[PDB]
Amino acid sequence: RECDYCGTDIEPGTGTMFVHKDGATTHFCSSKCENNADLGREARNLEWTDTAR
Amino acid sequence: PQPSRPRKGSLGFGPRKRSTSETPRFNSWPSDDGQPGVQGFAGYKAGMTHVVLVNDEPNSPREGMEETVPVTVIETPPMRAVALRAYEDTPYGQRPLTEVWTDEFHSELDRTLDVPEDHDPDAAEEQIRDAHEAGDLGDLRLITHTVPDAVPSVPKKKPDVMETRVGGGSVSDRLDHALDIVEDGGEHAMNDIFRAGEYADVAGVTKGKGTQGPVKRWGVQKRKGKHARQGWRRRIGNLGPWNPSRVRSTVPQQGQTGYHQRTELNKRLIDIGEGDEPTVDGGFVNYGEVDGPYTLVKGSVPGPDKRLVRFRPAVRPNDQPRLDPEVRYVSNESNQG
Amino acid sequence: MEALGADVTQGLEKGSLITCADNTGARELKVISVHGYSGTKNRHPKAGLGDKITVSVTKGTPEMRRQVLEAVVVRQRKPIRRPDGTRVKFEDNAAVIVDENEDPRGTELKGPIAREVAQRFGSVASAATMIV
RNA sequence: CGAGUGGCUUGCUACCUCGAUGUCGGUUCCCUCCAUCCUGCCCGUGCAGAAGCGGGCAAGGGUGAGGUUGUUCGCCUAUUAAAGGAGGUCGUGAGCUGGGUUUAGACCGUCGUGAGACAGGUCGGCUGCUAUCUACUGGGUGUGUAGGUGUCUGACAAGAACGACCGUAUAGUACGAGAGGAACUACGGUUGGUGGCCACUGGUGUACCGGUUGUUCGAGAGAGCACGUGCCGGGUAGCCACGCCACACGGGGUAAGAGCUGAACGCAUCUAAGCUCGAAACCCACUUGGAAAAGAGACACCGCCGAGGUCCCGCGUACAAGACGCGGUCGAUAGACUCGGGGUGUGCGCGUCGAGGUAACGAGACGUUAAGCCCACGAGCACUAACAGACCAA
RNA sequence: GGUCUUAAGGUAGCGUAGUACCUUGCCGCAUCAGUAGCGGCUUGCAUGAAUGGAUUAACCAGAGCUUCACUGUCCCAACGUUGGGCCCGGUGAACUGUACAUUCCAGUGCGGAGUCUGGAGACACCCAGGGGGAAGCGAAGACCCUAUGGA
RNA sequence: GCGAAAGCCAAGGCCUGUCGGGAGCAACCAACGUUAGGGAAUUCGGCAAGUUAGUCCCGUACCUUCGGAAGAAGGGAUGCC
RNA sequence: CGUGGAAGUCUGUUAGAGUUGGUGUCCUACAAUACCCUCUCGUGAUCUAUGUGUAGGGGUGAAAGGCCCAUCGAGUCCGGCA
Ligand SMILES: [Cl-]
Ligand SMILES: [Cl-]
Ligand SMILES: [K+]
Ligand SMILES: [Mg+2]
Ligand SMILES: [Mg+2]
Ligand SMILES: [Mg+2]
Ligand SMILES: [Mg+2]
Ligand SMILES: [Mg+2]
Ligand SMILES: [Mg+2]
Ligand SMILES: [Mg+2]
Ligand SMILES: [Mg+2]
Ligand SMILES: [Mg+2]
Ligand SMILES: [Mg+2]
Ligand SMILES: [Mg+2]
Ligand SMILES: [Mg+2]
Ligand SMILES: [Mg+2]
Ligand SMILES: [Mg+2]
Ligand SMILES: [Mg+2]
Ligand SMILES: [Mg+2]
Ligand SMILES: [Mg+2]
Ligand SMILES: [Mg+2]
Ligand SMILES: [Mg+2]
Ligand SMILES: [Mg+2]
Ligand SMILES: [Mg+2]
Ligand SMILES: [Mg+2]
Ligand SMILES: [Mg+2]
Ligand SMILES: [Mg+2]
Ligand SMILES: [Mg+2]
Ligand SMILES: [Mg+2]
Ligand SMILES: [Mg+2]
Ligand SMILES: [Mg+2]
Ligand SMILES: [Mg+2]
Ligand SMILES: [Mg+2]
Ligand SMILES: [Mg+2]
Ligand code: NA
Ligand code: NA
Ligand code: NA
Ligand code: NA
Ligand code: NA
Ligand code: NA
Ligand code: NA
Ligand code: NA
Ligand code: NA
Ligand code: NA
Ligand code: NA
Ligand code: NA
Ligand code: NA
Ligand code: NA
Ligand code: NA
Ligand code: NA
Ligand code: NA
Ligand code: NA
Ligand code: NA
Ligand code: NA
Repeated sequence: RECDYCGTDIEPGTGTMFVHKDGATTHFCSSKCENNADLGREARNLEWTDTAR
Repeated sequence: PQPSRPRKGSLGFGPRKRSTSETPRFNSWPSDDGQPGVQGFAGYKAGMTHVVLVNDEPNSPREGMEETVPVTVIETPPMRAVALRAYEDTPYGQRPLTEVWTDEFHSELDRTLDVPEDHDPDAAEEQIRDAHEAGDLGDLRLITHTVPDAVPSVPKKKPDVMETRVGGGSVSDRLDHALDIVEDGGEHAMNDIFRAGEYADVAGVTKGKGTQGPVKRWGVQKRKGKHARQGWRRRIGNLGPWNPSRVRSTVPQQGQTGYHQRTELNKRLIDIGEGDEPTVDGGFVNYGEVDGPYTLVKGSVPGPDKRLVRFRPAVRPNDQPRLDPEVRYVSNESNQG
Repeated sequence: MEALGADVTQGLEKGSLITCADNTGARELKVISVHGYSGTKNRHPKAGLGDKITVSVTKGTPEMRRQVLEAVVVRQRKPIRRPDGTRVKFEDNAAVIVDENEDPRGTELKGPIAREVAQRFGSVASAATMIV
C-alpha cells in the first residue's frame, strides 16, 4: 500500500486510515503526514514528499 | 455509603524487593510425559518488531487470513549442559546427592566458576545408580550455562549459570539421556527442546525503576480536584485506621519497583531460526544487530534489552499446539522514527 | 455479543453529545448508558464503536426531543485497531437509533459506517450507503 | 402470646477524660463480620417450559455511574449478574476538604419594656508542629551459623490471580394446545482485577530542525532577551496508556444436599460403625519471597601461600547513600572519527525572475539543493582513555 | 358567632418568602433523573405599609440558578521544566524528655495498656519514606456546671 | 505603542535580594508547560485553570428613570513589498 | 451636522490607594499579620507628607464595641498591694 499523502510505501502492520465525512478514505503512513495535512498543506508543495520529488 | 472497589495492586508478588539473582530461577517444571529431554533453555533479549502471520486457530472466523502480530526477538545461541546433578528423596524434601561433570569446558567458564581439574564422573555416576536401585532418587537436572561471547550485542563474556530439570520416560532412560548430553560437551540448542508454534513460559527479572511512589508502584489514585492543590499530590489518604495501632504491610507504600523475577505464562513461540531475518534497520535501539540463532516470542517478555531470559515448556497451557505457523512477513523497519 | 473483529478504545462517555446518523428526526444524541457495561469506582461509563447504548435526544424535532431510546455507535473519532494492525478513525462520533429488535428506527443512514458494526447489526448494515 | 441473640439506632446511667482523646458529612487507603444482594453447589413449590417465589450451605470475588440535598438517611434516572448490610475511637483532620452544627458582623420571623433570646430561617466568617520511640514499606552495615566460587534445597510466608457477563453452535430443539421457550457440552468475545512490555497507535519529549513578532548587536550573515522554550509548526530515543502481551484445566478432602450398605428395633432407616458422590468456599496445583529454619541446611569444584575478594580504572541490563551488574589490552567498556539508522524540510552565497520605480531600491519566486543543520541508537574502528599499582585473605 | 379580651381586628399590596413548622406543600417549566432554581396556586406554624409596603432602570470582588463557549475539575493518569529533596565541604539551632522501652494478638485494669496476665513474635546497628499508634507535640477547656468570683 | 503600559536597550549602578561542590539529578514537595478521545461526568459550588482579547468596518435584543442597556449579541478585516 | 467637554462617569498594575478568591506558599516564618497570582478604586465624600488639636468612664468612631503606639465591652505606668 501507498500513503495517500506523501506517496511512500506504508510499512505493513503500521499506519492509520482516516474516514472522511463523505465516506472518502485516506491511508496515512505516519503522524507527520497526518499533521501536515491538518495544516491544510498539500503534499505536492512539500519537497520531502514522494509526491513532489 | 462508600462504593466498593478492589484493592490497589496484587499481594501475590511480594515482598516487592530487589531480586537476589539477575538470572531467573524457575520454581516449577513440566510433567514427565514423552521421551527424555531438557526442560528449558535461555537467551538474551534483543528487542521488538512485528510479523504478519496466517491465522492458525481452527476456531477463528479469520482462519487462513493475514494477521499482524507483535514479536520480541531473543537471541538464543547454543548453551552447554556442563553437569548432571542428582537429587535424593529425604524426610526433609529433596537434597542434592552428587554431580557428574565433564572435561570439555568453554574457554571463559572460569570467569564465574572454579572449573574442576580433578573429578571422578564414574564414582558420582555409580552413587546415582546405587541410589536409583535403593529407590531414593529424586528428579534429575543439568547444570547449564550460556555463551554470551556468541552474542556480540551483549557486553558480558561471563556466562550465566542455571540448573534445568530433565523430564522423560523412565528414570533409568532419562538418567542415561542426561549422561549422554553431558559427556559429549553438553552442547545443545533451542531446536533440541522447542518447536515453533509451542507454548513456553518465559521467566525474567523485570526492568528496574529504583524507588517509586504508591501511584506508580501500586496503582493508587492521585489526589483529586481541590485536594491535589493542598500540598498532597501523590500520597495516599492514610496508613490505616486508629486500631489496629500499627501500619499493616498491606497498605500501598513507596519502595523498590522493578528488578523483580516474573514468570510469564503461555508465550507462543512464533519462530526459531538463525541469521539476520529479524534484525531492524539501524539496529535494535540500545542493543545492536542480530545475526545468529534466534527465537521470536509472541508479545512481550519481562526485562530490558540484553537481559537473560529463560524458556520452559508451558506448565499450564490453555490451547493445543499449532506447530510451525506460516510467517508471511517480518518487519525490518527501523525502530527509530 | 459477537466479536467485533477489531479492538476498540472507547471514545465516548456517559453524557457525551454525538451525531444521530439517520433520518429519524433526531439530530443530536446524549449518551446515558452502555448496554451490558459495568465499570468501577469513579470510572465514567464508557462507550465506543459497536456498542449498543441508551440515549436521550438533545436536538431534533419536538416529538423526538427528550425521548429515551436505544442506539448503536456507528463512528468514533478515537482510533480502533484492525487485525492487520492498521488503525481506523472517523471524522465524528455517530450513532443510529434502534428498536427492540435492533432494526434502525429510520429509513436512511447518513454518512459512512464501520464494517465491524455490520457484523453485529445486520439490518443496520443493510441500510448503510457506505461501509468502510 | 411466649423465649431469645446482637450491640447498627434511640433512651437511660454518670464509671473514664474538663492542666482538651479536634466535630458532622464527604474523601482517600487498609483489615474484618455474616443476619448473603449477585456469583457456585443445593431443597421445596400453588416446580410443564421460560420467568419466579421461599429456604439450605457458603464471606472466594463482585456489589458500579449519575440528578436534587452539607447532608448521614432518603427520593429519583439510566445502566447491571447484582448494583447487600455492618464493625474497625459512629476506622481514617501530626492525610485532605470545610458545605452543615457552634465564636465575634448582619438580616427576617417569633418572644421580650429592654439588654437580648430561639433545639427557627438566612448571607459572611482561620485548619498549627523540622518524628524521639513504636509500626510498616523498601535500602544498607555487621555479628552468629564456622576459607572461597557456583548451583540448589524448602521449614515457613503472600496471592483473587483470577472474578463475572454477553454471543454462536446445541435449537426455534426438550417442554408446551398455543403463546412462549431452556440445558449438558464445545466455541468466540466483553467487562473488572492482576503482572509485564513499547514492534503498533497515542502522549510527552524547555534533545533537535523550521517559521515568525518586538528589540539589541550598523545592514547582511549570525546571534541574545521576551521565565526559566517569546509564540507557532514538526518531532528521535526514552518514559509511558489511551497502546500490546500473558493470567487453566485437573486432582484431594468437605458443607448443604443426593444416595449405597446397615444395625440398634427380625421390618424400615443416607448414620449409629462403614462407604459412593457433592460448593465460586478448604487443600494441592501455579506465581512471589525464603539459610538467621539456633536441628542456623545440601551438592560440586577451587583453595589454606594462596582460591577468592576489596580498592582502583572504563562503564550501566543497576541505582537517593550504600547496594547491584558488566568490561579492563589474552580488550570493543566509554569517547573521537566514518559509515548505517533517524529528526526537520531545502542552508550561506551566487545566478535568473519579480509588482513596480529614471535610478537607487525591491517583498517574494526558481535553480544550485532529498539541501543545510541536528541525534540520548547501531556498526566499523584500539586513535584516545580502561594505565600504574595497592590491599585483605584460611 | 350571624360580640369578647384589651383601643382597633390587617386595608393597597406581597406571600411556602433571606419571614412557611408541617415541607422535598401542589401544578407547571427544565433535566434521563432537579430536597436546587424560576412561574402559578397559597388557608401567611409566626407577611404587610417611613418597626415603611410593593416595585424598580443603572450599579455590585454581595446570595442562588440556567445556557453557549472553554478546559487535566473529572474519566485516568503520563512526560517534561525550574527550585528543593539525596550525597559531599563549611556553618549550625529549636520543639520535646518520670523511668524503662524490639513489639504483636487477646485478656485484665478507674470501663480507651509498649510496661499487668497468657500466649505469639523478636540477632544488633544504620539509610530513605509516607505519618498507623505513643488516647503524639502545642494551650491549667472558649462548651457545661460549680464559686454567697469578675466585668 | 494610545501610553509615565509590556517587551528589548542606553546612561548610570550591580553580580551583596551573598554559602558552596556532586548525582540525567530516584520517591516525595513547591512553582509551572504539554497532554489523545470525552467535555463539569469533578465539587457544597467550575474552587483551580482555561476561553475571550488590541484596532477598524458592519451590526446590535428585552428592559429603561430616555441618561442608559452597549464593547449587548453576532459577522468581517488585520502582515510584508 | 458640528462645536463644546460635563461627570462622587467608564477602561486602565500611570502614580497612588484598597484588599475579593486561591481557604495557594509560609505557619520554631523573610514577617508577633509576610510572599505570589487574582481582584477593587484610581477628578474625588480621592490619596498623601509635615505641622497641629481632642485623653481614659474620657477622646475618636459613614457604628465593626472599631480605634486611642504588637495593649481596648474601658490604654499604659507606678502605687493602694503581701
Ligand atoms: Cl483525593
Ligand atoms: Cl450508566
Ligand atoms: K473534657
Ligand atoms: Mg512509523
Ligand atoms: Mg488547604
Ligand atoms: Mg521507535
Ligand atoms: Mg465518586
Ligand atoms: Mg490525638
Ligand atoms: Mg449462614
Ligand atoms: Mg474476605
Ligand atoms: Mg469516626
Ligand atoms: Mg467506614
Ligand atoms: Mg489521624
Ligand atoms: Mg489538623
Ligand atoms: Mg504536620
Ligand atoms: Mg462552613
Ligand atoms: Mg452555606
Ligand atoms: Mg454558613
Ligand atoms: Mg550471640
Ligand atoms: Mg530563553
Ligand atoms: Mg415555589
Ligand atoms: Mg402607618
Ligand atoms: Mg509478655
Ligand atoms: Mg481548666
Ligand atoms: Mg460560655
Ligand atoms: Mg457582675
Ligand atoms: Mg485532553
Ligand atoms: Mg455534578
Ligand atoms: Mg459526584
Ligand atoms: Mg476562578
Ligand atoms: Mg470614577
Ligand atoms: Mg479603573
Ligand atoms: Mg496629621
Ligand atoms: Mg456586637
Ligand atoms: Na500544605
Ligand atoms: Na500546594
Ligand atoms: Na485520630
Ligand atoms: Na487531661
Ligand atoms: Na469525616
Ligand atoms: Na463472598
Ligand atoms: Na444522591
Ligand atoms: Na475519636
Ligand atoms: Na473530618
Ligand atoms: Na485540619
Ligand atoms: Na471439590
Ligand atoms: Na546459614
Ligand atoms: Na406588623
Ligand atoms: Na463598591
Ligand atoms: Na496539568
Ligand atoms: Na505516626
Ligand atoms: Na451639542
Ligand atoms: Na491580596
Ligand atoms: Na479607663
Ligand atoms: Na499594686
